[PDB]
Amino acid sequence: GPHMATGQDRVVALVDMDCFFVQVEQRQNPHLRNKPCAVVQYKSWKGGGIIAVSYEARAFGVTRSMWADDAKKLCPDLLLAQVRESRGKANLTKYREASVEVMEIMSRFAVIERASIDEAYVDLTSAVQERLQKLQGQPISADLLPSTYIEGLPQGPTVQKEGMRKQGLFQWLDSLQIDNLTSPDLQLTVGAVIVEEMRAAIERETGFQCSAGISHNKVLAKLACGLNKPNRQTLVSHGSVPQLFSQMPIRKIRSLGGKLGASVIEILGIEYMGELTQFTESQLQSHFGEKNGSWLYAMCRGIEHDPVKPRQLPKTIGCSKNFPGKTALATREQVQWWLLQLAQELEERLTKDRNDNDRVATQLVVSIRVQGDKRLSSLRRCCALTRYDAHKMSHDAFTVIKNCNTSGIQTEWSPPLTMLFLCATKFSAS
DNA sequence: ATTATGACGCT
DNA sequence: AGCGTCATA
Ligand SMILES: [Ca+2]
Ligand SMILES: [Mn+2]
Ligand SMILES: [Mn+2]
Repeated sequence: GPHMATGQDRVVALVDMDCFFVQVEQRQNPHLRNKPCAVVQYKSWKGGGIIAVSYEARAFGVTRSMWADDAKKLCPDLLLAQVRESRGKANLTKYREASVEVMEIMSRFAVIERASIDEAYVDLTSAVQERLQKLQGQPISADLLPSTYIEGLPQGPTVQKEGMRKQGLFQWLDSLQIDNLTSPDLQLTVGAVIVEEMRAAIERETGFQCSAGISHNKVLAKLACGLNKPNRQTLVSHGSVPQLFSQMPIRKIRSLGGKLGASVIEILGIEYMGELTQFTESQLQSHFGEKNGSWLYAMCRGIEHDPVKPRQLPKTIGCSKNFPGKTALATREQVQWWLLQLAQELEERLTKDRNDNDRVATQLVVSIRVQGDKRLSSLRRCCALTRYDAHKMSHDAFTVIKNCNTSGIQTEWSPPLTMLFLCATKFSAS
């Protein structure tokens, strides 16, 4: 009862850009705006691989991982933008730089955790406390929440989407106890006000639209964000969790989309997150381990303590290329030439990183895949990274992998290489 | 023949 | 350390 922790201590948001690489290309090229369009890498093989899709194109059934030739079968008027190619490979610099634009704006409001190229978590607990003091017990107007959905509302005793949104928001605001500076629901609401401001700032200063989730932890914030996309934000309260989770497939929760999630389903014979509540903590720990079990026991009740880490910059800088089917590398000079290409992009990114962010990478990680291996990586070896020089890094990379060549002939490489990967790690301040 | 990443857990 | 899992454009 009174000692039951409810995991309502924090206000956490997740902000995720809408169709991000597509918006970067649509900003650049006005002809692509408000059209079915997608972003593709490479072109020779089946028109290239789709990696981002506008909402207009999704309506035709176009998805990520689809070959553009196949996407065109669903959407004959689909417009395409190509990922840049440099040194023989896809180069994602434009999208990394656009990401920095957004992350720098978000950082003005609070400490952020960069979680991908297009999303960051925000711990708004302190910002909310500050804003609550400014508000002075004054009610929150619906006008301050013009793109916010309250999950689970409206309920109880109009037919268009925006109408429904306002109905739910009204019920929510009508219920709010604004006299209590410590009410979690009030704190979430003020959190949502700030995120409206954050999202307006991102759109004003970059042109990019985004969605967001506001809740008491990262998992719920992420889940909330996806509930009303694009260009909207969703508040998931603690109270909304039982109904929300009662029909929520387990795989939809972050970290449960893979083998662990499948094992939760199979071992326990359940389908929905809410069904987890009927197991003891020890029962869950017995099946899924101490850490996972405790996490599941709290998470199915809407509770999670994973902090928003203060980290705005990626921890590693990597360059990778696949060589599928017949393009697999079978000669030493092939292997060496491509290691050099990767190393040259890596040097360029590392040198920029050092100037921008006052740090230096100290370890070089080299990974390859061999033809036949089911695994994405076959072998991973590290060596020292002492100088930002591509010729040295590629020579060093070759040295640490050259023993994988089973071929009796030095000139030939066997089995052929279907992937190369260079990653700079272990940064130190500089 | 999705590809190019990037964080974190296990032993 | 090297490998595996899970994640996003
Ligand atoms: Ca996104
Ligand atoms: Mn994302
Ligand atoms: Mn996505």
